[PDB]
Amino acid sequence: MKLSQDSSQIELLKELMDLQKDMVVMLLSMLEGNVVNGTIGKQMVDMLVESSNNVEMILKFFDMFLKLKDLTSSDTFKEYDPDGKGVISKRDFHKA
Repeated sequence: MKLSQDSSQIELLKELMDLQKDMVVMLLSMLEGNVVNGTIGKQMVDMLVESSNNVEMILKFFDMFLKLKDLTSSDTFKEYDPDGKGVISKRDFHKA
């Protein structure tokens, strides 16, 4: 949330997202031999409920940025201003 409010840190944001992807694939590799009542699943749901707030925030972030690929270029925004490269006055974007 902090690195996205301003520019000149897109590299830091990209490196942070890469580290997060590596962390999530690491903690996902812990469940490749899972059982329906294994201890690793209990430990993982425990560490999830102990940090429900932060994971809820990142889920809201991912949902907000995934509900944008389709909400723009499906109905109206793709034909609002058809000039060429994406040009928007930032006021029609708000209402769109």
